Amino acid sequence: DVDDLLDMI
Amino acid sequence: RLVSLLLNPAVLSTAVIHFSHGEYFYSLFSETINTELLKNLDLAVLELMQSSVDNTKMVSAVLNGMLDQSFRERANQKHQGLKLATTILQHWKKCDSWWAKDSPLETKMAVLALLAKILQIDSSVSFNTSHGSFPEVFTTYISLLADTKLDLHLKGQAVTLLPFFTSLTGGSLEELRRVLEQLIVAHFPMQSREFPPGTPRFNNYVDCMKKFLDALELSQSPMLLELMTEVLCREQQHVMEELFQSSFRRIARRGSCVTQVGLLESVYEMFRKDDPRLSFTRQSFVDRSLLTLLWHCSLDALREFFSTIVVDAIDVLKSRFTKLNESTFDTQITKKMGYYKILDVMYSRLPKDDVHAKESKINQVFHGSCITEGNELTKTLIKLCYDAFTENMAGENQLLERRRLYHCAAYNCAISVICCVFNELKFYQGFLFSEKPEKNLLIFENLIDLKRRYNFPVEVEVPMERKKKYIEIRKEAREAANGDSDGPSYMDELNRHECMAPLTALVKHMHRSLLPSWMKFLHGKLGNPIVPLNIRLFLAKLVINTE
Repeated sequence: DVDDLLDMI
Repeated sequence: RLVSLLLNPAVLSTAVIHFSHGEYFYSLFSETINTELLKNLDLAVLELMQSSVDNTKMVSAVLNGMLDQSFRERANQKHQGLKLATTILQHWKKCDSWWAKDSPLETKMAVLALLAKILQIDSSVSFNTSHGSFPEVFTTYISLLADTKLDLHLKGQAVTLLPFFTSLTGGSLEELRRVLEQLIVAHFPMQSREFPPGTPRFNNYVDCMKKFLDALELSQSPMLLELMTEVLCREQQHVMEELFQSSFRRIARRGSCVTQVGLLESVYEMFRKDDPRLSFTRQSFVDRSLLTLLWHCSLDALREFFSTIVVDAIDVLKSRFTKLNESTFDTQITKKMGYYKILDVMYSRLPKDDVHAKESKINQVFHGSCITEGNELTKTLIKLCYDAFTENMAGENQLLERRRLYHCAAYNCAISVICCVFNELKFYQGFLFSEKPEKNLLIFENLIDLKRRYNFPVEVEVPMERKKKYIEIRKEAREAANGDSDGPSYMDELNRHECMAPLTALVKHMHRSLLPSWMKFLHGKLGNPIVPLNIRLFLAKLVINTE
């Protein structure tokens, strides 16, 4: 879910 | 010979007034006698403090009417009042009966009048480690605090010397807290407003609040501060509540950058530990007073409270809740949303050259000089508020009102930490509107209540400025396209919500920054009538606010 927002930083 | 003349109760008459000939002689002239006592000070005060149990009001008026003249003519025969005070503040063991039990109140006011004079005519000198009669006068003051005989207004000039008594360590400070608590619980109303307005009870109570504000307004203490804040937290709101706010903004900007940490961390420990009480009072510290204090001008960049809140915030955040009982649950939840509010504000008024770059803040966060981006603690913060507002209640029906306010405070933390410390539109959708529907894990069902009918009185009055807006609309609506001469000539609780302000702050930042995908998501959620009426109305009021 938000690991798609974790790996893009 | 003159002192022997004065200290004598001899009765005269103008009739039925009796008016002692010490008092009447001290009424007629009252100053040149005091110049004689200036001429020889030492035997005057030593002999003047011989009879101090019978002639109490007499010698107190002698000292008052001598220090007023020694105060007023400070423009000649200088370097006098210091030696005067440091001589007289040595023999207050002579006084033992004016302030004690079974003693007149007017004499007690007289003792504190001598006090007001020795702390007005001179400076902060007789205060440190038994300097003068400080441990022989502080006990007189304490017995005028712990007594059940002084008055609800005639302590009004009698509390005001705590500025000259907030300069200490413990030991006597504990019984100072004791006497302040007992005067509060015998002299303040229990919760709120239980006294009729106009009467000289409620008005002397607001005068008592005013003089407390005057005291700590200059005397920057956490000493009086939790004492006053406990009565600032005993109900939801109070009667004179804005005055505390104005005085809190007044005490906020004085300098003393180290003492601000003291205020924050001290009332943070008054909040922070177990202390079993009611939850409104148990959270209203960090709900009102701490936020409004550390918001305005407390310290522009402070990382000591924000260094121990590194240790002291995420430990409460990263938790488990026990839902067998409510009294273990609600304390954890309220201190959790207090920590959300603290990190909200701490990212709201902090710049970027100290916290989110590779700086000493993240070097305080983890032990060692960091090569990392500074986005590690904020990653644990962002993850856990995402977990917080995307935590489902797929069977959970315990205390859902508090979890709603919690969820919205969680998203308030999220909005603050995303609107401040970076500049890219990746997260600006990805953590704010990228809501991923696995099973139940959306946003507004979980952080918006959806559970009442908003009741509207309609347009009740004043359509005054809006008619000109409509005529200006008809100006720019016809004259832009196909303007003739004129044409026609014919003849509130959605805002105060704790929800509308962060949204209308974030989008009114998101405009002035760069069809967007978030515009498509809120484009669909407004015209979909499976979605409730509540967030439809709220995002409508959003769109109306952010034109």
